[PDB]
Amino acid sequence: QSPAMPFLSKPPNLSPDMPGYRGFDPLRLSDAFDVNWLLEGEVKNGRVAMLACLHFFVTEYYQFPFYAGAPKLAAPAHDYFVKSGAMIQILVFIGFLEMVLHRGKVLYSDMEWKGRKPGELGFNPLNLPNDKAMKDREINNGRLAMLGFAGIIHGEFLNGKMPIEQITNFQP
Amino acid sequence: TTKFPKFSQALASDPTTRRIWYGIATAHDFETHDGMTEENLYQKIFASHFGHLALIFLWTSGNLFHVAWQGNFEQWIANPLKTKPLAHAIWDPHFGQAALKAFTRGETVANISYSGLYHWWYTIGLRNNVELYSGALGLLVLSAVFLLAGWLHIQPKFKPSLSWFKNNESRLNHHLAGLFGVSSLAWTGHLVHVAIPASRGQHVGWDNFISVAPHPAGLQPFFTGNWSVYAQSPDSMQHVFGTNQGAGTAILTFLGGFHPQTQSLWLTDMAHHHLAIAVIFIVAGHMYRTNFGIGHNLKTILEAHRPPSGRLGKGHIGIYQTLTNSLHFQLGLALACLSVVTSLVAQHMYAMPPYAYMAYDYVTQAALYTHHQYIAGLLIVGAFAHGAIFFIRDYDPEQNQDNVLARMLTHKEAIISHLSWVSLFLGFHTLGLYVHNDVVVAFGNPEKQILIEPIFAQWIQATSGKALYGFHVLLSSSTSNATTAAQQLWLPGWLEAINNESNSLFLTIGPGDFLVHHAIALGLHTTTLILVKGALDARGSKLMPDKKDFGYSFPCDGPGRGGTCDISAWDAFYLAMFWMLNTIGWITFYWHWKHLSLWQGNVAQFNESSTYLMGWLRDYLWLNSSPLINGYNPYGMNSLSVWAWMFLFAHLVWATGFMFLISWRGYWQELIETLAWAHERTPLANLIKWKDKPVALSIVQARLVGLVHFTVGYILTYAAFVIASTAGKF
Amino acid sequence: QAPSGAAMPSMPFLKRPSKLDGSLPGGEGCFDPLGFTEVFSLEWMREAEVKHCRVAMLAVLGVIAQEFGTLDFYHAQSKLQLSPDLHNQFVQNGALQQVLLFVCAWEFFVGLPALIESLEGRREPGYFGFDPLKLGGTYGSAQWKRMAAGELRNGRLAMIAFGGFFHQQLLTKQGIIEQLTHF
Amino acid sequence: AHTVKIYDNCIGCTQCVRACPLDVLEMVPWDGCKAGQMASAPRTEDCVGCKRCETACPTDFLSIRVYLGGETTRSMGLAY
Amino acid sequence: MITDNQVFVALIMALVCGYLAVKLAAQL
Amino acid sequence: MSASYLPSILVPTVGLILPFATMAILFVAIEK
Ligand code: CLA
Ligand code: CLA
Ligand code: CLA
Ligand code: CLA
Ligand code: CLA
Ligand code: CLA
Ligand SMILES: CC1=C(/C=C/C(C)=C/C=C/C(C)=C/C=C/C=C(C)/C=C/C=C(C)/C=C/C2=C(C)C[C@@H](O)CC2(C)C)C(C)(C)C[C@H](O)C1
Ligand SMILES: CC1=C(/C=C/C(C)=C\C=C/C(C)=C/C=C/C=C(C)/C=C/C=C(C)/C=C/C2=C(C)C[C@@H](O)CC2(C)C)C(C)(C)C[C@H](O)C1
Ligand SMILES: CC1=C(/C=C/C(C)=C/C=C/C(C)=C/C=C/C=C(C)/C=C/C=C(C)/C=C/C2=C(C)CCCC2(C)C)C(C)(C)CCC1
Ligand SMILES: CC1=C(/C=C/C(C)=C/C=C/C(C)=C/C=C/C=C(C)/C=C/C=C(C)/C=C/C2=C(C)CCCC2(C)C)C(C)(C)CCC1
Ligand code: SF4
Ligand code: SF4
Repeated sequence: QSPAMPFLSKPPNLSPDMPGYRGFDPLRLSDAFDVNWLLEGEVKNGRVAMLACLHFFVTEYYQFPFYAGAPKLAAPAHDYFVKSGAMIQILVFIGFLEMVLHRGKVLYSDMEWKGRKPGELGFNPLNLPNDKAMKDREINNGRLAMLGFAGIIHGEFLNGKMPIEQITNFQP
Repeated sequence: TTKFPKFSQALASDPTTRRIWYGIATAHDFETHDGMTEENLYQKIFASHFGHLALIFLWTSGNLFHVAWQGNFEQWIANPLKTKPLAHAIWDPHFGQAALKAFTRGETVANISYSGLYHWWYTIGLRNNVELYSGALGLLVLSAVFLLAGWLHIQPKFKPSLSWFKNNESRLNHHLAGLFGVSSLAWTGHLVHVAIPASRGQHVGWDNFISVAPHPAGLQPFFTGNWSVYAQSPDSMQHVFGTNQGAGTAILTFLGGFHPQTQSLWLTDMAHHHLAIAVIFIVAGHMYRTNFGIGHNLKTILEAHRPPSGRLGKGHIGIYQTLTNSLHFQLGLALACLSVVTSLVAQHMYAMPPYAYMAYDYVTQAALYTHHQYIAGLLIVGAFAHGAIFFIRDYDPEQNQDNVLARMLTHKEAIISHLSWVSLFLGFHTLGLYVHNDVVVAFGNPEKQILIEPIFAQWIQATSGKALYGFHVLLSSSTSNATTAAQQLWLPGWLEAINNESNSLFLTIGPGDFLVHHAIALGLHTTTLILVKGALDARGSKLMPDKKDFGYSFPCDGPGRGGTCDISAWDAFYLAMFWMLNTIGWITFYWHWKHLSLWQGNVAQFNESSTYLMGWLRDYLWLNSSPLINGYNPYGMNSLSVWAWMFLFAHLVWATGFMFLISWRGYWQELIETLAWAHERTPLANLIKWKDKPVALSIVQARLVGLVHFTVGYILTYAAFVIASTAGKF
Repeated sequence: QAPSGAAMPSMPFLKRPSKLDGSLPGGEGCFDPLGFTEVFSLEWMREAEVKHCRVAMLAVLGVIAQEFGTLDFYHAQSKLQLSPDLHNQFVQNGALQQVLLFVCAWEFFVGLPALIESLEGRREPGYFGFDPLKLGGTYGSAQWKRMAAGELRNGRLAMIAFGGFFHQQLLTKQGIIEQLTHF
Repeated sequence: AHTVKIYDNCIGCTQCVRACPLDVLEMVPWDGCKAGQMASAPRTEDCVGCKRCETACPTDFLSIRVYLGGETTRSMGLAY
Repeated sequence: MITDNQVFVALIMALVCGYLAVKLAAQL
Repeated sequence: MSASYLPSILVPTVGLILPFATMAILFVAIEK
């Protein structure tokens, strides 16, 4: 019944209206947790991973002049900017954005979806078309970015090698 | 089922903080839950059992994983007598620099292990961190499997029927032949294939065990019946454990006594023990009639055991039904037998060390004896608690008319009055003799002490071959048919061990040992008195003839009829816990001091000082406290700081318990009323409203909370002392 | 003589198992003398049998294929495929470590959900609806049942065959193809 | 609420009713004893479970029995 | 010595136990 | 140890974050 896994029954709490629906939930986490939370969590983890994948792609032929002389490897970079006191400013600013975008209701118990489908945080300054298949395009790019990011950092931990150097001609 | 707890509407409707407390405290009393049926009770217990088993395998996994990841197992194997085994790393950001240094063990900040895991794992053939780690992963899978099983068996199609759960004959056959028997057979396999090879420096693991035969002769002797081949060429008395140097080829022996290097039981004795046990259990588990028209009916056995005199009335008629239909009878018997096994483990493991070099790890020896005697103590109190619960909830007089169980109630006053007599006798004379000794020693005349020789216990040591006392009886007689029969088997090895004064095998005993044994007898009898009185009066007394109508646990029956505080059978459990802790105290104090004296090589200290109670306070408690309480001081701190801090913490927790035990509810409820008053009349604060009306803890709750603080303080205090005193001294 | 009521086709003297009615693709015999189906879930046992069938079949073909020729970069020192020596090598290479990961991934994220669906009675044991080439036809047809019966009969043979493979190689210390050629 | 029961050995002495500080109990006509009256527990919603009634009952064993049950604001004696 | 990979393999299997534990807990 | 960073992440998690989450979860569970 599930489009993605026909041998499994359709996840009941999922619906085709939701963006990026293939009826893919073999563990049935949509039974364990509220779909609206998972949906919000999916798009957010995506949007954060999207920016994380770009961060690694830009800071490799560049590294902004004023922060020059810092390693572009994941763990060394983390250790440098925490020591610097830059990551603590970013933490509080992300903490600020989280409270502002969700307007106080931040808890799984508190967070509500009155006149907003999951993902709609009211951020569309250019005013591009939202209510269409554009949500499915965000999801697909977000899902790819989450696996993408995971592929970058694990490559960075394995052989201490750059994202773009990996796709030249190298095997262990 | 619309407010915590969902299982009790009576609790869920309570508008006070009592709702939350009683919800937690009654969560596992499935019998008393709203709309509980017998079928649902059993099925819930079965599924909960899977949860508990999975927990045991996760805990074990943790121990293997932590030792693999953060331990020094490999370094400890190299030098087992000098190197201290590590439990796990410390990551505590409250640590000052001095504390990081104090707890630095090599290049890591870590706790030392006193659980004996390294000794055990090394004995059973584990040699490196990857084998331990593989163990950890293997047990995570076993945990996951039991969680799957647990989940499966509360799904509608996999819920076993009530008739399945009451199939006694089948469960006994399988548990005997399979759970005990085959486990012991399979374990024999491990000792013969892995542990014994590892002991002789031959690596056998998953990689090669198919190819590497554990005996040169293979299985040809076993099928031809030439079994003597497996006992030929045992490990020499010069064998260097973990190496081939002086190694034998035997896989099944009856050497008796100890490996002289590791001061532990021969692995080939332990292999052959487990083979003997495995067979006995496999045969034992073919007793009971299942589906194949042979074996015994347990009811038919029970009903037949009625002495024809009529001295046991209807004998065991009805006992089958009573036991089968009561989970509390079952839990009681199970806890009683498991307690005895835990005590026997404690006694036999110190006396006959199974694990290589653990006889030399004094802290571990002391830790393990104490740990297991406190578990045994908790188990026997629980056994009697479920005995009492059984009598209230499950016992039907009509279905037990004139049987052995009904006859116990019929002469409960005879039983209680005689337990009272023996307790009084032991108490008067044991305290009497100690106080006599204290006074005449205090007045400078230790030669006036009443020092009764434990001549019966000395005679028993002599029957097992101890020459020291001058008795020439059975194994201590060269001409005895007992001696000559065993001379070619275990007797040389056993006599060597039993006549060695350096080990813990039949420790030499004198007047000190006589007095403390009567202290132990006093404690067993009095704890028993409280628990038995609890069980036999559980259903009713002259003071409360309808007590069974009020159940196991209730506060009292009010101040009428002279006053009825602590009248419930639960209250007998509560009172017995103090006596159990006291008694295990005496047992473990005795074990520890006797061993400190042995290990120091000053047996004379124990022998002279143990006969009066100032000796115990001065030469045991005061003297051995010094390393512990100097764990930290104004001059600095050392690795015992944590035991020093824990020691004080435990004294605090113990003393906090006294508040709950001594001060009772009415005082507190009146005080809380004023606090509720103050809150509601304080500006800003009175915008904040409690959802649950705050009330003082219940009468029974405070007994339980007081007993928990008392028990936790009691245990942690002694744990910190027994570890730090032994660690500090050696 | 025979028993009174319905008799097991495979063993006409033994009574027919309650659950095995002869309707299942590879279960015409209703062969369960030890009465596993009387105590165990049929949907569970069927899932296990079909799983063992598919693992065994790949493994029997794997041994034969690996005997005929192995890849160069996999420096296979042992010519005995079901030896500890070879198994141990491809654990240390990280080859069996890699396929363990994706087998464990499948079993946890696919196999276990698939099994639970079958126990609820919402999936036929062994069905993952995998037929890209359509060599079975429509799900539940006489063609599908012939292939379903074929799967088990081929799988049961491979399961047993793999026993012969392992045990014979353990005594002789020779290849399965090497043993056939040389006596 | 608490459960209060009156057994048939009640001698209609009125001592339980006089002792009750919550007015849970009252005396009702009854032919079963010479006193011509029996204790009754019509207002057990107000019963705090103090067992002053049982303390007052002269019969052996008790003719009035209080079974402490599910706690309420009233039964817990709460003025908040 | 236990590798980073071995510690992380342990953590995913402990995660699996977590999943199966919650499944059992939720049903009991 | 090999992954000597892990205690810096997991001890706060098990010691601060998870107990607060559990207390918060149980608070809501026993007050609704
Ligand atoms: C893991 C292997 C496995 C499993 C799970 C099953 C499971 C099943 N088989 Mg299959 N079977 C197998 C291997 C297996 N089989 C093999 C190798 C053969 C070829 C001989 C068969 C031939 C066969 C036939 C002809 C039929 C079945 C049928 C079934 C179904 C009913 C019987 C039963 O409850 O299971 C048995 C459960 C087990 C756990 C296997 C037994 C293992 C124990 C330890 C005994 C070891 C025996 C040992 C090899 C020595 C045998 C000698 C002697 C005692 C006979 C069930 C789905 C029936 C069906 O309905 O088909 C759809 C049916 O008619 N099986
Ligand atoms: C071969 C068949 C078999 C086996 C192996 C088991 C095994 C088990 N069943 Mg049983 N069971 C069976 C058949 C079997 N069952 C049958 C046919 C029925 C129906 C008739 C049942 C009905 C049943 C019920 C209703 C329950 C069980 C339960 C259990 C578990 C008890 C807890 C435990 O783990 O004890 C482990 C026991 C041992 C290892 C035995 C030895 C222990 C003693 C004390 C020896 C001393 C220790 C020794 C020296 C080792 C030291 C080790 C080391 C530290 C040095 C255990 C896993 C309970 C359970 O927990 O289910 C989840 C449960 O509630 N079973
Ligand atoms: C009570 C029985 C018992 C116990 C408690 C042990 C305990 C142990 N064994 Mg021993 N062993 C036993 C019986 C036992 N064994 C038997 C009968 C044999 C065959 C003669 C062996 C042969 C053996 C070898 C060759 C090795 C061990 C090792 C070990 C250690 C690690 C095991 C592990 O990682 O599994 C984790 C626990 C489980 C997986 C529990 C679930 C059991 C499953 C469901 C059954 C499958 C058994 C097994 C895991 C796989 C079979 C392999 C196959 C080729 C037959 C551990 C101390 C290893 C070691 O490092 O030695 C120091 C090792 O290399 N054992
Ligand atoms: C296999 C063993 C086993 C099993 C299955 C049972 C099962 C049961 N027991 Mg029995 N019991 C046992 C062993 C067992 N018990 C033992 C060993 C004892 C002696 C201690 C008892 C004594 C006993 C009594 C006196 C009673 C029971 C009761 C019960 C029933 C459940 C009560 C409940 O809901 O608990 C919930 C338990 C709690 C809320 C206690 C919480 C944990 C305690 C307080 C320890 C706290 C430790 C602390 C956190 C550590 C501090 C650390 C420090 C560093 C700060 C249930 C039928 C009761 C019953 O209702 O039956 C009629 C009952 O009154 N049991
Ligand atoms: C040091 C602490 C202490 C002592 C000495 C006692 C003593 C006793 N307990 Mg108690 N008990 C204690 C702590 C103690 N308990 C605690 C903390 C609890 C938990 C609440 C209990 C709970 C408890 C229960 C539930 C029971 C006992 C019982 C007993 C009696 C056991 C048998 C016995 O030894 O008789 C010998 C008597 C003694 C050793 C008492 C002292 C006798 C003195 C030495 C004689 C003094 C005479 C001398 C001339 C001085 C006179 C002074 C002058 C002013 C008149 C004994 C009276 C049991 C019982 O009564 O069994 C029959 C019983 O069921 N105890
Ligand atoms: C595993 C449990 C755990 C852990 C990891 C800690 C860790 C810490 N405690 Mg301890 N503590 C604990 C349990 C724990 N505590 C318990 C149960 C008690 C009661 C007995 C205490 C009582 C206690 C006291 C009285 C104090 C500490 C302090 C500390 C800090 C000392 C190190 C330092 O110099 O930082 C110095 C401070 C910093 C480096 C600033 C970091 C402060 C936090 C992490 C800000 C994070 C803000 C972030 C944006 C939002 C997240 C907030 C929250 C949800 C985590 C450290 C953070 C000391 C402290 O400084 O606390 C503030 C301190 O005075 N603890
Ligand atoms: C594993 C790894 C690989 C990694 C590749 C992997 C698969 C790719 C993953 C990256 C993803 C796709 C990035 C996601 C793109 C995110 C961008 C940054 C979006 C821009 C801003 C938008 C458009 C929306 C915001 C706005 C919205 C709200 C609407 C308007 O308001 C306007 C703005 C205000 C812009 C390789 C292949 C490199 C090899 C290497 O060896 C190992
Ligand atoms: C060791 C291990 C290794 C390998 C492990 C693993 C793969 C070994 C696999 C062994 C198995 C498959 C044996 C299977 C045993 C075969 C049985 C015995 C066949 C049934 C008997 C007949 C007789 C019944 C049929 C019947 C008969 C009566 C005849 C008919 O009438 C009726 C039917 C009903 C059909 C390595 C390589 C990984 C290295 C590592 O280091 C350790
Ligand atoms: C993947 C990955 C990752 C991640 C990971 C992690 C982070 C993990 C975690 C883990 C975890 C975090 C785990 C957990 C666990 C848990 C458990 C396992 C539990 C248990 C339980 C039990 C067993 C039981 C219980 C109970 C109770 C007590 C009550 C009720 C009932 C029951 C019985 C259920 C990283 C980042 C590294 C990167 C790479 C990849
Ligand atoms: C209340 C009650 C209960 C409980 C109970 C209990 C808790 C008990 C316990 C008990 C116990 C705890 C017991 C014990 C005992 C023991 C015994 C009985 C032993 C004996 C032994 C012997 C006989 C020995 C012998 C010998 C010697 C000495 C030496 C050499 C060897 C030989 C072997 C010969 C119940 C549940 C039932 C039910 C109801 C009621
Ligand atoms: S228990 Fe107290 S309040 Fe209840 S009826 Fe008796 S005297 Fe009245
Ligand atoms: S005190 Fe007892 S006897 Fe008197 S009226 Fe009340 S219940 Fe009856």
